Amino acid sequence: VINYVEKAVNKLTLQMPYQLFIGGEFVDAEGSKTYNTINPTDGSVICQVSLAQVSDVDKAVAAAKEAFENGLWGKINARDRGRLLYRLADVMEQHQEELATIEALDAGAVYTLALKTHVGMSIQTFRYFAGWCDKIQGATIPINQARPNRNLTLTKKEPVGVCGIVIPWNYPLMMLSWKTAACLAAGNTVVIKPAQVTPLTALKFAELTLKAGIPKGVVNILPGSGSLVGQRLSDHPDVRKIGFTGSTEVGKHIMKSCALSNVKKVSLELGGKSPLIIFADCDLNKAVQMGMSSVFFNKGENAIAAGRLFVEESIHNQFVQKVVEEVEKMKIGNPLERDTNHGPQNHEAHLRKLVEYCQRGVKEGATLVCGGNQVPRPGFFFQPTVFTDVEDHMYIAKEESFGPIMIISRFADGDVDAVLSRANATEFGLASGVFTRDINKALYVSDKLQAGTVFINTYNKTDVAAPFGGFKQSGFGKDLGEAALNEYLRIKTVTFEY
Amino acid sequence: VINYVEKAVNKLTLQMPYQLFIGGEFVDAEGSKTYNTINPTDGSVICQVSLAQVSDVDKAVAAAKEAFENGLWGKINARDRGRLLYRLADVMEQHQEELATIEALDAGAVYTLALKTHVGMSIQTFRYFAGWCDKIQGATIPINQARPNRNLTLTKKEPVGVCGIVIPWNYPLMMLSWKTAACLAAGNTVVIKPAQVTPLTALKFAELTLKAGIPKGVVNILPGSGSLVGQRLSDHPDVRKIGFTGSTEVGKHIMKSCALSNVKKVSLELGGKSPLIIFADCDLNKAVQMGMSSVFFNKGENAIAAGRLFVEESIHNQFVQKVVEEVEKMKIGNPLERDTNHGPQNHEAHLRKLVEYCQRGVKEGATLVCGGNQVPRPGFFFQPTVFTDVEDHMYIAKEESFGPIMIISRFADGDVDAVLSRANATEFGLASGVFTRDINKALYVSDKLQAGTVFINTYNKTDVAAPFGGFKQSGFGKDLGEAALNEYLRIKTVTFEY
Amino acid sequence: VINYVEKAVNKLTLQMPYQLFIGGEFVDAEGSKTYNTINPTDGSVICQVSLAQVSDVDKAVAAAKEAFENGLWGKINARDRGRLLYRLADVMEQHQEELATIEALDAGAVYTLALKTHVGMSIQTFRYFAGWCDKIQGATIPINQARPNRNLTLTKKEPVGVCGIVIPWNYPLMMLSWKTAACLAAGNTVVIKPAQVTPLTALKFAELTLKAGIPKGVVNILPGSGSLVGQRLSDHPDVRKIGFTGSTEVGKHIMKSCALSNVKKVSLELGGKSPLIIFADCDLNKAVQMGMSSVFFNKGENAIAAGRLFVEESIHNQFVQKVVEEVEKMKIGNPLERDTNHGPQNHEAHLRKLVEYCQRGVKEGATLVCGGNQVPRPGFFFQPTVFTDVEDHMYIAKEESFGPIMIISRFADGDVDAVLSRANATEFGLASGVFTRDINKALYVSDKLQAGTVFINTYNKTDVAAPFGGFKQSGFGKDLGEAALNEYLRIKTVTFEY
Amino acid sequence: VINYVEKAVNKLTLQMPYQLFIGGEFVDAEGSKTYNTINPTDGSVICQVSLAQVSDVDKAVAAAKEAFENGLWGKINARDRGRLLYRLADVMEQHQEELATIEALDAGAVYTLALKTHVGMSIQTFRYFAGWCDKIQGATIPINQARPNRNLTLTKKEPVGVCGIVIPWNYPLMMLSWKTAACLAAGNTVVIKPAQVTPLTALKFAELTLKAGIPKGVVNILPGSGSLVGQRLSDHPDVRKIGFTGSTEVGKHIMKSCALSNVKKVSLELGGKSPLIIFADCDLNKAVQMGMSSVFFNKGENAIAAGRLFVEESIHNQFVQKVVEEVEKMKIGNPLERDTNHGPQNHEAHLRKLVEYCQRGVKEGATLVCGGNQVPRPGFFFQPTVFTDVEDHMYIAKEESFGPIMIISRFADGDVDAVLSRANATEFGLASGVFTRDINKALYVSDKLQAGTVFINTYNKTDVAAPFGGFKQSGFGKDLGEAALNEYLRIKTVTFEY
Ligand SMILES: NC(=O)c1ccc[n+]([C@@H]2O[C@H](COP(=O)([O-])OP(=O)(O)OC[C@H]3O[C@@H](n4cnc5c(N)ncnc54)[C@H](OP(=O)(O)O)[C@@H]3O)[C@@H](O)[C@H]2O)c1
Repeated sequence: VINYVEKAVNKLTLQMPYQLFIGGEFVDAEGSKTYNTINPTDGSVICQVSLAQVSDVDKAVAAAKEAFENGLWGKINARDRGRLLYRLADVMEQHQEELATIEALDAGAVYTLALKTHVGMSIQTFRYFAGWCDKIQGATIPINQARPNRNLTLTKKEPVGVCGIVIPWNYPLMMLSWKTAACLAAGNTVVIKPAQVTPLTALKFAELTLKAGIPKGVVNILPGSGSLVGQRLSDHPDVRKIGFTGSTEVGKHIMKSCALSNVKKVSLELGGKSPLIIFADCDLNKAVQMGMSSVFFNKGENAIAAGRLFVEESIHNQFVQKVVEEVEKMKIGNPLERDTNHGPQNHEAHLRKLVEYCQRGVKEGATLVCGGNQVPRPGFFFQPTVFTDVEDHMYIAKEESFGPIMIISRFADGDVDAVLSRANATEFGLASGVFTRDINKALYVSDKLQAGTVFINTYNKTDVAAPFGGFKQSGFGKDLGEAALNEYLRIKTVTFEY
Repeated sequence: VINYVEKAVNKLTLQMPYQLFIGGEFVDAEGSKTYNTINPTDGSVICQVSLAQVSDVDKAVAAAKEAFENGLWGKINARDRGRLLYRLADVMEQHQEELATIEALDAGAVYTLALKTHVGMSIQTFRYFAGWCDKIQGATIPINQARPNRNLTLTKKEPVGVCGIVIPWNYPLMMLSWKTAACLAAGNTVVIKPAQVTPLTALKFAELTLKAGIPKGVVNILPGSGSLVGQRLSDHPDVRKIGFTGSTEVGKHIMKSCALSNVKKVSLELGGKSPLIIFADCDLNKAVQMGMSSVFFNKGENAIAAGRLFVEESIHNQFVQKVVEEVEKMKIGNPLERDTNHGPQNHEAHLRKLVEYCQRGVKEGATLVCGGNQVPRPGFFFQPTVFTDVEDHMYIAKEESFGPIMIISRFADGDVDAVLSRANATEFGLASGVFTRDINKALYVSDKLQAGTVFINTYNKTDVAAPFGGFKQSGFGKDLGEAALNEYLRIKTVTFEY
Repeated sequence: VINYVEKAVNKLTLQMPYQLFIGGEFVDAEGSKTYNTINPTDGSVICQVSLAQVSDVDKAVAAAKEAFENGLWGKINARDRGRLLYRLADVMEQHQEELATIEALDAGAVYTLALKTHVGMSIQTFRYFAGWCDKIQGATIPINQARPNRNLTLTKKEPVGVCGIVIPWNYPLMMLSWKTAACLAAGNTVVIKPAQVTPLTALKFAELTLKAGIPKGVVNILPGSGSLVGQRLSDHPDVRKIGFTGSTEVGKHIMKSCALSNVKKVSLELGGKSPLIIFADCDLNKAVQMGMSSVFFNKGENAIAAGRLFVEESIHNQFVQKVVEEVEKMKIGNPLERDTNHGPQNHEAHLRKLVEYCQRGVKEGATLVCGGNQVPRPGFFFQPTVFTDVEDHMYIAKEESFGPIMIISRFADGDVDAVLSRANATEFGLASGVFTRDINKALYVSDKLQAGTVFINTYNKTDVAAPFGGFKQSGFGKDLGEAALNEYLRIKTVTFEY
Repeated sequence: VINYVEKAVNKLTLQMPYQLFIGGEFVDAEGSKTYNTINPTDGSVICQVSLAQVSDVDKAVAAAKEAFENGLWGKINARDRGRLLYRLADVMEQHQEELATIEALDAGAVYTLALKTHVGMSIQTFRYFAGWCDKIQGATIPINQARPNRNLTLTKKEPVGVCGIVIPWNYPLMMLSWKTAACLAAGNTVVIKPAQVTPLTALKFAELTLKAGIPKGVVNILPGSGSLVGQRLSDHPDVRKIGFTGSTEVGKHIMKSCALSNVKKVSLELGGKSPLIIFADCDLNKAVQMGMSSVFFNKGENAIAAGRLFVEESIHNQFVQKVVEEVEKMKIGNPLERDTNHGPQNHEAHLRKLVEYCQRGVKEGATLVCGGNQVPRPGFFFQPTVFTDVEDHMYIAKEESFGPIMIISRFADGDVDAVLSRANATEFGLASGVFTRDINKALYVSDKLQAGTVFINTYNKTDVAAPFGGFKQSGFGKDLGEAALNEYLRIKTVTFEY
């Protein structure tokens, strides 16, 4: 029997585990230490959650090690590993409303969006990678023959072993799911560190692995701090790969920590300052809808959010007027209410950061067209914000806000290479977008953009089959698609002479 | 007009460039600094070689950056890039006797072996990767459709950009070629740091890039120290990928440096303590021939060399007797002499390490059956060495010798899992081998060995098409094969709505 | 409501549709023509089944064409097509005992075997191919650029369209499932002709597609004759691909019919005379167990059954002794008796062929060691049979029996190429096998065997992920594995200039 | 020494073999039978060429069989096979002017075009496929494990063996090269039947295989008739695959013949009636140039030639005007004259068909704007032709001309699905094209077009890396690209238990 925090909300009863998940059981942290998780809608404490200590990390890694080396997970057919992950996705679907509601409470996710994206895409992710298990294939290779003898050379794709996954707070279940589904499908075992501020869906997911019959120790979850828990995962001699999503500065530190311990493999999904280039020959009303979406989706807490919009001179003013018209129609409120389409920011410190970010924008000479402030109501709501007259040297032209802040610059009519240059003048390179009806411009622009994803006449169109990853200081390695598996597999070459 | 060090040897007139190669020209280092490269056959100075400074690294990177962004290399068809690399291989083949002679002088590589392997495989490498250029392909992906609209998702494989390659001294031209061929085939430009002690074939290769018509700046080569030149490559803000082959300790430092600068991509080919398991049911005389080769090939200066031989109890004594018989037949001598089987070690400091290594093996109680000493003659020759009665706790059971030292332990008749455990009890995992006529043993052992390559009834059978790389602290990423290309490519996802 | 033949049997009340399945409806054939399906355990009529006429084929093709061109199946996401095929597999699993009982009744499949193989593998097949739907990918190709312009070349994998599937009677549901799963996973629609003698699991399967929510017209099933129904499918101007499994002679006719109509695509899975080579260095008792299985599995009604065993001279006589001992232990009987090892042959005409086949083997000089005749009892049971002293020129050395008839020839101790020659001297090429503990023999023999599958130290080890298909007159194209999809997809090259 | 027909022409001395090429030597046919090859520029006899008989086919097939089974080609490394094919391409390049001149004489190919395309692309083809030799790889597959035991499943890609290649006369050397390069790269040997009317570049190519060191019997070439030589190839019991390019009706007969003999594999590249849809929003002047090329390239003797142009109402008249202006500037003349851009048709019988085709076009009511007639001069020249007012029911809207006849229909402004229906209302499906600046329209049209290739804002843009093949009655299988290899390879599955 598991201890839950119980809550009647959104026409259901939430049953939320709040403890560490180690070796298939929910347990207190060392010293029974706890911390509070905070509801961003009203600022209240949802509940106390166990605070993992170093010895808890070591227990989790040891359970993952044992599950990998001696447990059933390392012994079953790849097909049967697939079946378990497809069952896990089924169980998640059976609990979809509950997961989405927990995500609304914990992260401020608008419930209707959480159901479709945070949760819906997580379910798709497990089903997708479950199908990869018995389709992961090595090669046979026509090497030169040591005559008069013969040679056969094959490769075997094997699991990397014990993995550590460290994730951010913006889509807690979804980021967990993207990386965990690939990690498990490849036959690995894992210790997961959710962001300290958003532990709840991770711990509920942990319970769901029990319902799905995932063997004990295959999945371990440690709410706790990056500087303590995340650090120990990166340092651990028995961890063989870290999958990381978060800030560029933390990613640098993780990669360093991987190097200094045992050269564990690492993948990094880092920040973004993604440019969206909107040409005069686009469909304007549709550009407004998708442009707003590119920024405001999930209250801007989205690594691929367009952090910079370049709008062609002749449509700029009309674009801005229409955006302001639409912004005014947005319903800001409780993420659980059906009319809400803009929820609170994830946590208080992040709201403060956004208020300061916009002050700096104003101070440096950008035009604040609307928003810029906290919404005067309980919780941590921030106004959808539009800046114009943004110049390339400005702080807000360079820094990732990670909030609902549209940052608009003009470019001259007929210019193409000039705007590309400005769009590429960043050490980030996660995503980018272009709106145009012109086939030649679209294809040329997608070639020239220095970003791991280019959207054409859409934005935020991620898919579980489409690889997602950055260039330059946005990191390396892919989440999603077949390519994600390569971060969680090793290749063994076997060469016979006969 | 290029300055050469001319030398009449091996019935040839060598013409050896000795300067830095930057932007298609041979130039002195800053302040005309130089150092001596030493011939290991007699300890003499071959010539002075330019000693690259930080400002020279910056010039080479600048030249690589310009060549990639604006030069011809970034504009030609993939097919035509391939043509140029196939031409480069042809030029290398036209110069193969000269290259192999230079390698004999610089590295002590036995000339007949240098023709076939050091140079022969280098030529194969460029030809192989030249064939990949117009066969590197992305994907089109059946993503969910944003109804009532449609979506197309494709990926493009793009070059990573400016790369740094840092290599060791054991097969100077060949290690350069493995990495450089894959790097260029993927459309990158490069700055190469050969091992300071072995710059000569790299500088002659540089001249061959001119003869093949490789555009200026595509290939830059900087003889010099890792702590200065290599370090600056790892730190440089314009370098986007480092490809590294060398020790585990330098590998850690390189990876950390990649992290702290701009999270440039890194791949690591590190040390090895590769086990070879020889069962009583093997072909014994064959096991002797290949067992000796597994250790003594290229005077043991071979990252995948078997660093432990485990020999089944019932054949152990006969195996050792037969090895000693064959060892006595090996002809030690000048690498340029046709009857030479065993050349000198690469440089003096390494010879010193090997002497100390074997002193320690004797101190700790292993049976020295033969060799262990510097051969009494000029240069840095080391006697082929056999140790028996090696126990798992011993230093020589754990430490990589990187020399011609066969390190033998017994295992009990029938003890498969037990010998496997001992073979895997290392933080290395580069290679491994098994000799047995029994199909079931061979397949089971190859599954269980924790190494990037498993040889079965053979050893040292590498091939330009078969990926080569380690697990655990032997690093990550592959050289050779299609898999090598993945280190030198990035994936851009392009998603349309229409 | 659907009309059923109801039968209380095996603790179940079977509900068996008996009509044609066209456009989601069970309907009588033209003129309400019917035929009898016969129970092989007692020779009784199970029920009457609709007998499809030409106009019925045309209706089925029209329904498939409409389903493909305008129906939901052609509009849903690949992922959602995947979900439907998974759900179909789930429905089949929910009905597995019923399906296995129907197969026991209709084909004489031993119930315990039918559960695990006939039905169990069918379920695995749909689950496997369901996972491929959203992982079918095209390419982006680095073509030469039409300078000063640019080119993008991609491929799209598309369905072929309306398919016809014609299958035999040996594993009715399983052969249906192999082909249909790959067909549907690739996005096609289909008309299936089950063998006339075995229509019942196909018709129950049809009903399961309704329960699973497969759109109307996606699957159509027409019990009836090859010469009428199968012929019209091969001739039809709107059918674009035929997938065929059956005899070599009908395969020739089918391929010819494809040519003469509209050059529709064709894949052919035809006869076998598969050689099993058993060396003296094998595990003998295991060779007896697997050698028996290689012949007797599914009462020999198995296209890959070993049609000749070559047994090395020195073990031949002991091998035969052990086989005879084991053959005597086989329990022949009603497929529903849980201890039955050997069920009846599929239908009466096949039993008669087997009696004649054995009369001919004795006539031409082979030694009948055991079996060779009908078992005296109701139904169509044939004795597990062993022939020795079989020589290469003999009819039974050349002709496929498709029955439980072990056909043994000696080969000389220590010859390998000579036995390989004899094993390869056939125009069939579907499967083959080798038993040996010697790795060198096993690898060499597997290279040299001219057959689409080579088993090593096993037999009949098919897998839904492992491609299955013949060489020479055993046909071409694969069922199962990723390779199977290629028969059901077309490649569209799309080339832009911009 | 080889007998040549010598000819001084185009500032060269041509040396043309004229005999059968069998087992590495030029030999007379049975009975020394010969026939004349005709120069289409003036109708004169170029020379006499050996006329292969049935016994000659049997000799060629026996030579191919021996070369495959026992010769060097079956033994060498895939890498060394690649080297020979690369060397073959170099020899072709060394002879490119001579080959282009021979093709000018034999096929009427304009010399400048012959050099760039007929010959230039043939060289690219051999170099491209040479690169595939050591990159053709099978798989290792994670099948279910027969516990308590283990399984390993791998695939081996093997050659199909002896192949027959039968080709048309439109690009004699190029069609030879497309198929032969893929065939040889996959390790097969071959018997080639050039079109009887165009044997000369094939025979010269045969000589070049000798210069390149291709082992005897690997390439065999038999000038002769399809009804005799081609038929025997399709019938032969030792031929295992036919690669065919030609008419749909001969394709059907070839496939039938493959079926009736030994179910040899077959690929078919058949006719085309390829639609080109030109929207009003395209670049009109570029549409005229590329529209011109789509029809008139290689005097229309081009399987993928646009056989219908659909031009949007509002630009139709202006398009026709501009086309007529450009047609008038075409210089008709001797293919060896540098100012010629429209050469003669390939042979007299084809000229006759083109005359009859346009007579019928006029009879049935289409508007003949220009041409339609044999040019008054010696040889077989045909006036570039433009028809307008072409209606869907008309013979010339349905039947492939394979000549320089532009066939134009209107479609209403803003119609998309309507013109697609009309473009798709054909049993052909080889190529197609769309000109538009609208990205949404271009992508939608490319989805909907029922053809193996879709060109967007270009035409005739083939590439050796881009697969080329038809749908429906245009055949199946690809030439060019990775995909082409699959027609010349078989997959062997090898499954171990251990
Ligand atoms: N590229 C993508 O796929 C993607 C997706 C989502 C977010 N992001 C990026 O993430 C950033 C926003 O999240 P954030 O600012 O909260 O990121 P962050 O500070 O880098 O935190 C990410 C995770 O790393 C942990 N961490 C901190 N120090 C660590 C250490 N020394 N060792 C191991 N782990 C450590 C954090 O723990 P704590 O809980 O203690 O903070 C957290 O769980 C943005 O820049 C955004 O673009 C990127």
